[PDB]
Amino acid sequence: TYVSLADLERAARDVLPGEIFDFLAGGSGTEASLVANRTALERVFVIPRMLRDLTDVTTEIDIFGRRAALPMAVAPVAYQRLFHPEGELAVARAARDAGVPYTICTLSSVSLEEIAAVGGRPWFQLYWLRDEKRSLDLVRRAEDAGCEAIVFTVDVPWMGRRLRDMRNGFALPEWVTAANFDFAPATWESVEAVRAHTDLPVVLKGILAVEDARRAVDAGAGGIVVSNHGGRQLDGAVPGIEMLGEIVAAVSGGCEVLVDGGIRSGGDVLKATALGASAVLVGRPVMWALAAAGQDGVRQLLELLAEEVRDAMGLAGCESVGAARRLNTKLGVV
Amino acid sequence: TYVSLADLERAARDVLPGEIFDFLAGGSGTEASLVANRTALERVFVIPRMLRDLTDVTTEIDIFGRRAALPMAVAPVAYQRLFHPEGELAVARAARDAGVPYTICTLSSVSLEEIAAVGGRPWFQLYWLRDEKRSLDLVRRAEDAGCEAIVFTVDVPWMGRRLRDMRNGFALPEWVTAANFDFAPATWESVEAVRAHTDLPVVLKGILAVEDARRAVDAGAGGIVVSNHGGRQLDGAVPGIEMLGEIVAAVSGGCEVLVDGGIRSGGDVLKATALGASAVLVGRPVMWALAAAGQDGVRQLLELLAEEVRDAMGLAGCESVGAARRLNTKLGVV
Amino acid sequence: TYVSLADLERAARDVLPGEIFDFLAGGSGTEASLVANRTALERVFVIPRMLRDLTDVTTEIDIFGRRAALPMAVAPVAYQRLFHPEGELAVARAARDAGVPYTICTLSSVSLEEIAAVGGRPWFQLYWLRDEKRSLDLVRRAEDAGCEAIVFTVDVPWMGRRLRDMRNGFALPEWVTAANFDFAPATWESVEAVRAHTDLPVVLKGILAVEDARRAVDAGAGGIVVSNHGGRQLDGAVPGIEMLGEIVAAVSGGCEVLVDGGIRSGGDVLKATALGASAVLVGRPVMWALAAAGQDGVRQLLELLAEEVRDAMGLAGCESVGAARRLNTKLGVV
Amino acid sequence: TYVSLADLERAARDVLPGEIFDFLAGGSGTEASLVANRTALERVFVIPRMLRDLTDVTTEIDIFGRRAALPMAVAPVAYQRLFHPEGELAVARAARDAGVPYTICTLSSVSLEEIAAVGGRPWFQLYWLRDEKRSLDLVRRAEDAGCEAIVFTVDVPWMGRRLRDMRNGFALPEWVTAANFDFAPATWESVEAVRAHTDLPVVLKGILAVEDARRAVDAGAGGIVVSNHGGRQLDGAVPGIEMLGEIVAAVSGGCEVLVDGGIRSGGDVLKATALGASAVLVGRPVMWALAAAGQDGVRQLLELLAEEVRDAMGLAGCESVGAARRLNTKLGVV
Ligand SMILES: Cc1cc2nc3c(=O)[nH]c(=O)nc-3n(C[C@H](O)[C@H](O)[C@H](O)COP(=O)(O)O)c2cc1C
Ligand SMILES: Cc1cc2nc3c(=O)[nH]c(=O)nc-3n(C[C@H](O)[C@H](O)[C@H](O)COP(=O)(O)O)c2cc1C
Ligand SMILES: Cc1cc2nc3c(=O)[nH]c(=O)nc-3n(C[C@H](O)[C@H](O)[C@H](O)COP(=O)(O)O)c2cc1C
Ligand SMILES: Cc1cc2nc3c(=O)[nH]c(=O)nc-3n(C[C@H](O)[C@H](O)[C@H](O)COP(=O)(O)O)c2cc1C
Ligand SMILES: C[C@H](C(=O)O)c1ccccc1
Ligand SMILES: C[C@H](C(=O)O)c1ccccc1
Ligand SMILES: C[C@H](C(=O)O)c1ccccc1
Ligand SMILES: C[C@H](C(=O)O)c1ccccc1
Ligand SMILES: [Mg+2]
Ligand SMILES: [Mg+2]
Ligand SMILES: [Mg+2]
Ligand SMILES: [Mg+2]
Repeated sequence: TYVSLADLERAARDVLPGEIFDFLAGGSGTEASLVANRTALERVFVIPRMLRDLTDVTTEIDIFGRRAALPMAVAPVAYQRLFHPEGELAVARAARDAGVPYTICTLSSVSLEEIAAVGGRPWFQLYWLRDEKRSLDLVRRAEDAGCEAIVFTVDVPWMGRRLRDMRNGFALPEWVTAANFDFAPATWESVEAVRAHTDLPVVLKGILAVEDARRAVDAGAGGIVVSNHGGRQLDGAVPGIEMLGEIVAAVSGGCEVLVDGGIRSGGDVLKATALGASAVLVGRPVMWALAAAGQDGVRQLLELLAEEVRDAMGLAGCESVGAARRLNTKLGVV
Repeated sequence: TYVSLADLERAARDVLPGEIFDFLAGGSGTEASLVANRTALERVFVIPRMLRDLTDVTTEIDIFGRRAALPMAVAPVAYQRLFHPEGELAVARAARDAGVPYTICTLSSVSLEEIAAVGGRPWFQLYWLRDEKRSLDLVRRAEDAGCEAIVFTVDVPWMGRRLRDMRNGFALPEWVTAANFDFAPATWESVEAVRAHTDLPVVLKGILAVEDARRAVDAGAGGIVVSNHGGRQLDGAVPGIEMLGEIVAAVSGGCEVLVDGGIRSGGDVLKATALGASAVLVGRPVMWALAAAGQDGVRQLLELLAEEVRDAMGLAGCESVGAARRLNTKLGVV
Repeated sequence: TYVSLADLERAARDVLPGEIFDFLAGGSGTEASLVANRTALERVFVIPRMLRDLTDVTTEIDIFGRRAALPMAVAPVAYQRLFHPEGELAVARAARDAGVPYTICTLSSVSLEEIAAVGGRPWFQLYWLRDEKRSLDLVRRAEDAGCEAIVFTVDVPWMGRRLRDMRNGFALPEWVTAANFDFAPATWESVEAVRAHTDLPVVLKGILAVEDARRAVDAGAGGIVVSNHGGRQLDGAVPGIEMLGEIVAAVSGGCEVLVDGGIRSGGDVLKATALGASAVLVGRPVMWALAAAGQDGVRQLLELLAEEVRDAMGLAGCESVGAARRLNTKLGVV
Repeated sequence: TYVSLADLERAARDVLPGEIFDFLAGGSGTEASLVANRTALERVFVIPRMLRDLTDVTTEIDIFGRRAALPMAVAPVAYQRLFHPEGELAVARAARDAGVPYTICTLSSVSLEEIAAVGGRPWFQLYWLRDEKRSLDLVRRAEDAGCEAIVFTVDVPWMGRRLRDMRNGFALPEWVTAANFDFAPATWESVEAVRAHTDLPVVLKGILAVEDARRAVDAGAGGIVVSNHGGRQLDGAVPGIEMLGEIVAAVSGGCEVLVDGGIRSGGDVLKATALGASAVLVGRPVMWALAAAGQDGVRQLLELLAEEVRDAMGLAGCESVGAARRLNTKLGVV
């Protein structure tokens, strides 16, 4: 049994090789943005409401055309066989069973068709390739396999400088491969090429500037993920949670606005919701659970997060996620 | 002899079983709100006035129809026999002798009639039950026994997740029982049912949102306690002391506004008063004193707090608690 | 040789009995205000000016009718024989030689007439007595002995609770006495009685509220000291340096505005000046120097402070203390 | 190989005598301004832009009539033979090869003519001398030798009090000399004398007040360096990075605005650019690299900084330094 997400990190620390734990845990540069993701959530305080009807509290939301059990999805994390032999299949099975969308990576270590066959609500994360034709063929594969959204990651014109990995001389084990294969910087023209090629909602992941959020809506995006890529891309990039409220106001309901970076509890989900998020992504904790106990581990994590979200919502007087979005917050110190 | 409230915590640490000290000390989740109650008071600085007449300094107030010796009451704390064999009777006797109201708990480990028989100024704290009829019968019992106010706790639709207790596998000893017995979420309709059933002032404990404070006045409450339940309910709830000034302005004298969470000295009482509170509740320190030295311990604590309140008021140029409410404050760093 | 004021504290730590070092170093309550005096100065940053004429840099000021060599005076500190056998005479001699005013205490351990006979620029600090007649006789003694200002301390209706002393069971050694003798709370009426009884400037020490500073000017004060008494009176009182700018604006040249609390370098003097102070008082460091090396120690301290003030002023482009008062500041973090 | 600038500091720590490492590392007084230079950069977060064309990312700028490879120059640091036997020649060679301007010091330990003969883009830093005639002859020498700008340091009417050096009794080794020789405070009249005597751009280094920046433009300066001299002059002077935005707005393109103090990575260069700087100076890290590995060390440092600047710019969506100046920032906590 685990009673917090912190329980699982210690467990994953135990089991994983040091270099692999560092690949997972690390950020770019001095890890300023990595730390700031946590600092930013810790400074947010919720103003709960009392004495409201809680006879039918529900944590469900509708997003991109389908119901989800929680306002949460599993973030795209590449090469999950690094953490457990069943890799993406273990995580996708647990996500399916929990009613949580699972984001299949361009750099998955099991093919996207195999992961989609698990069922559930798969999304597909796109990295822009070489040339437009192969990029669009990846999108077409994902759509043909039943993925329900295209999560276009737009904050990686190239990879950030992860000093832990450089110092470790970390490289992919020979037994881990990019299973979708036998890359180039994305632009707004790339976004349009994707939008024109699919009927699925296109979700732009890695948006931080208010003007980019507006332009995303103008570009026909169905959603954005306000994100600094877990502090792994620009070191010194603002945390998404610090831009979220401004961005939600600027898009004024024109697309779904998700956030990620440092979500470590149901209370953190509540904070993100109160700042205006439609839903959150969760990355590293899902991999901790995967490393610690495979599919059963991820199941326990999602069960824990589900109870924490329900608990936080009720304690704050919210019978629905919509009500949680109307909560006010106060920024504190430390 | 003790010279601060911190003296008593160390003493209680000595004597109590670890699990019981943790039950008392702990908060929910990561204990962010528990810590923030203290941080919030430590950031408040008072601007004292000089050269005022202090020939008749008095710490007395009138509240809910009776005089109190200090602008303070003992907070409701369940199951006080956990901390000393005389439990609630020891605390209520010391409170009586000090001229301080004592809040009798729904979950008291000595029956409310026995505690009320001690005399003094007993209040009764209500948790909403099963059905309206038994809830109202608890209120009627309290009124029949001479309680002078009903403190309706409204921030517990269910109990927060106290991780210390879960990790300890903490459970009530067989020798501790809910002596008032041989629960359901409260709503505004529950508040109205109570108000219609008693002539006693109804005080809503656990209010943090400004709109809930206004609605409390509209609902006929005689008071509110601005409170995040000592950081034991929603982890990430704002401290009451951070909402107090706004709330006092919004109710504009329509009801008494009390505050609790982290009050650990007479200087802290002065800060709360200067921010607009009518009075404070004090929880954990009263239990420290109870654990350390029973009734005599609680007596010493209340004597110490009485001298600290008188000292702080005079040093700040206040001959009355009303004058202290007109003090200005400045928010500092750390 | 000493290169900072911190050098001297370590030296005084060496030589003094622990209880006496604690009497000197300590504050009231939790020492929040003691620490905040330092925090507040450390958050202030100066915006220096460049390329100004520094051919005749002078640190001199005129205050209360006489020239002083620095914008600084020795703060009133009672019972200086606690720290060195020559007590007040050693400090007053060093102050005289440095061209710095020395404040003789009501509770001096050498008689005020003996200390005044040293020469220099003595001020006299008044604590209000028993009855108006003896208070005024103390003032008359001081004036007859050649004191040039009456520093009326107004923040001590009674002494703050110094927990170090209580825990130490600290008491005056039999060999230390209040040499001016063989107390009651002051009011504005007391201030008027003093003002009517002397032609010397009356300076009110311990003012923190803006309205009290205004009333001081209205009352005929020649100056005020913006001060929380070194964190020894109300624990939680705002630092004087945090109120100084507001107070200087409110009195708009109607009286001299001095500040004290935590001044530990020439750079700190510059910060106080830039915030608008006429001059500062320095307390504990003078006693460190006295304890460490008697009169010669205090001489070295004042020489060090004089060089640091001159250095800071020049580096900031100020040829006079008046120019330093026109410097701008920026408040930082930590 | 080094992967950050912090790698090099540890290396320099190894090799240098303690007193020399302290001369390099230290600040004046309590080193408040030294620490604040770093704190100030760490509080700045960049808001990156996405999906922009990065097909021709360039870190080049034009400044003072010539192209530079990066928006950076080597800061003036006196007596570089203290750190390596080749001193200034090693650094100037590496700077030349990297396409970075090198600032030759008035107090260089190799003559300015020898360093200029290395080639590249030498600037010359002026300290005002004794009399106008010799000051101007130093300027004339620099111009005759091919220096392209005069960096007039204006924040040293005299040297700050470096307590590390005093405590170390640090003095120039006999084998290190001021090679340009066989000083007086500068004023605006000195600036005019220099401006009238050369056609080179005059750059005023050590400006912090907005009014001084304006006056610099009015005085005919071609640039300013917003700087508190690495925390080595007035202790308590605001960091340049805290004044930079205000200053850039006030001069409104009237001169180049550079900044220095604490630049330790390409991300830090990006922050300075986003706040409006034309370019930065880098001081201590260049000396770390010099101490650690001579010319090759400085080459590796500049290669590392060049890759970090390119990386940060691209991750932030900037194909040019001009685009980086249009980035927005958000100030955070810690
Ligand atoms: C090991 C690792 C691999 C990742 N791989 C991807 C990826 O392939 N595509 C992507 O868009 N984001 C990737 N991310 C970023 C996550 O989707 C997410 O933005 C970040 O992890 C969220 O922060 P959290 O881990 O603090 O919950 C990765 C993150 C980590 C730690
Ligand atoms: C052990 C414990 C038991 C408590 N039981 C109750 C309770 O039965 N009813 C209630 O309204 N509050 C209860 N509280 C909350 C207190 O009334 C109060 O809000 C909180 O303790 C005040 O903070 P303080 O302990 O920092 O002074 C309890 C608190 C503690 C620590
Ligand atoms: C040991 C001690 C004795 C003091 N005695 C007096 C006193 O008799 N009268 C008075 O007005 N202030 C007294 N003060 C307060 C000082 O005048 C001054 O306000 C405070 O020390 C200034 O702060 P600093 O010590 O940080 O420089 C005393 C302070 C100390 C530490
Ligand atoms: C050892 C040392 C010597 C310096 N010598 C000079 C100098 O001769 N002239 C000058 O204008 N600045 C001098 N400086 C200041 C630097 O030019 C620069 O303002 C500061 O070092 C920049 O901060 P950084 O070292 O944090 O990068 C010196 C700094 C150091 C550390
Ligand atoms: C996004 C993910 C990451 O590590 O942040 C990644 C790993 C390797 C290659 C591309 C992306
Ligand atoms: C409020 C109090 C508490 O522990 O906070 C409590 C304990 C047991 C059951 C209900 C409430
Ligand atoms: C003001 C000074 C003090 O200790 O702060 C004092 C000591 C004894 C009695 C009165 C005042
Ligand atoms: C500026 C530089 C310094 O150390 O900051 C310096 C050293 C010796 C003499 C003058 C200047
Ligand atoms: Mg997250
Ligand atoms: Mg309390
Ligand atoms: Mg002082
Ligand atoms: Mg720098």
